[PDB]
Amino acid sequence: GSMKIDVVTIFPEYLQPVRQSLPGKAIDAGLVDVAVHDLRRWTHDVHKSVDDSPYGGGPGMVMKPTVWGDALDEICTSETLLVVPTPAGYPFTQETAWQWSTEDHLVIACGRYEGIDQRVADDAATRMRVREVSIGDYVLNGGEAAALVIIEAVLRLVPGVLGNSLLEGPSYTRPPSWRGMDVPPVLLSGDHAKIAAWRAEQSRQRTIERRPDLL
Amino acid sequence: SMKIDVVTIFPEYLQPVGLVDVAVHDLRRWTHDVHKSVDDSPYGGGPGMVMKPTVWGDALDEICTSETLLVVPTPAGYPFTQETAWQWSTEDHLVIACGRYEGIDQRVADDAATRMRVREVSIGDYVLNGGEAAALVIIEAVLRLVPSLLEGPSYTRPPSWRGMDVPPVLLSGDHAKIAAWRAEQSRQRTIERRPDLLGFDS
Ligand SMILES: N#Cc1c(-c2ccc3ccn(Cc4ccc(CN5CCOCC5)cc4)c3c2)n[nH]c1N
Ligand SMILES: N#Cc1c(-c2ccc3ccn(Cc4ccc(CN5CCOCC5)cc4)c3c2)n[nH]c1N
Repeated sequence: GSMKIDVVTIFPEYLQPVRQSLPGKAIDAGLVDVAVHDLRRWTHDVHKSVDDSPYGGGPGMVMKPTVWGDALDEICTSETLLVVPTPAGYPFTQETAWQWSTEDHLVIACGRYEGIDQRVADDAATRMRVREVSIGDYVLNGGEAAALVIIEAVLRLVPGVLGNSLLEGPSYTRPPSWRGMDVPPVLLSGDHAKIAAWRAEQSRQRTIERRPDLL
Repeated sequence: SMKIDVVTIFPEYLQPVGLVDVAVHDLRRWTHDVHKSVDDSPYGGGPGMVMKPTVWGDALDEICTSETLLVVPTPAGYPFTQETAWQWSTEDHLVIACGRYEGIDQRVADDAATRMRVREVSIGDYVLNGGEAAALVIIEAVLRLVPSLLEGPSYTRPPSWRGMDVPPVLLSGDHAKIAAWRAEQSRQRTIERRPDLLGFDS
């Protein structure tokens, strides 16, 4: 019904698409509020450091636990669901989105470099729900794009917020003939049992060809 | 070296973004009557509107060549994975067609598949409102590659924090023992979160 979302990142500008797809009606009606915070507001040094060399060697830097611990303490309560995009996470699916759609406070912690010191989430887990998730089997530069996906998948399940087993088959609209390609005639037959069956066969077929693992 | 064109009725979403340029094009600049919609009701009936192939056809005609790789995000596409990103990292020209509503008339990709290579892909098993978020993900996964197991936990300073210690092996400086500990963490994490990567059931 109602939901607050805090996003924490060192590139707040990458979250612009969210401000751009949120309807004013939902914000006015207080269905949703989305804040973005610059992690660097919680650094301790004049150089505004967020990253440091990894214990045990290895390429790339790791984000500092001290800075992240500062930010999460301020933003989180014991009622928060802390969401941490990560290339080593549990799969984010539609089931996940559905379950999170009923939460009242999401915090999304977007890391960069090789990620965030593990102690941050371990510590968080001793007093709030914490979920390490990945949005798909590919590698990104950080968690900001993942957050865009997660926020969208979830918010569109919250009634009136974004204004909206087998693979879906093909869709068709006007004109009935275009570049020598006619809309499949069954779709114009006015026989709605035949149409439903024809769509089901397309669906089964496409699913076999594209996602045989759903079977 | 690579060029990416994204075509969308929501160009303001793509807002933020040398050997590579990325152009965002407004599909509506191609409409035939400014007083008409890009979407219409679906043949056969159903919920939601479908995007007409007419406007899409004019846009892609202009923007594509026969060598163009045309990418269409769809919730019914082939899985987009790291293998896909690697394959696309060598292309010279990608055009990403972002749909909205219930999506694009199927004849667009079917007609395009007669003159160029078309790829219907999905970035995940979850539902979006249109192809634009997917295009961002796809662009990010592909560009970072232009010239097995899940990773375990990483740590940096301080060595103790809120009374949590860094795993002492990592302070040992024994490269072989550290490698071993990390493989162990990674296998453990993989079995727990993604058992399918090792051929088990989910
Ligand atoms: N959700 C989600 C994601 C993410 C994601 C999410 C969050 C962060 C924070 C930093 N990064 C970058 C990053 C990339 C790769 C690696 C590991 N490799 C690097 C080199 O050495 C070892 C192997 C680590 C860190 C992130 C990536 N990617 N793909 C998804 N589906
Ligand atoms: N990549 C990727 C994606 C997309 C994606 C990509 C492109 C477009 C263009 C429009 N949409 C919205 C859309 C949502 C749902 C449905 C199914 N419907 C069936 C009948 O009832 C309503 C629902 C169809 C269209 C898109 C979604 N979603 N998830 C991914 N991994």
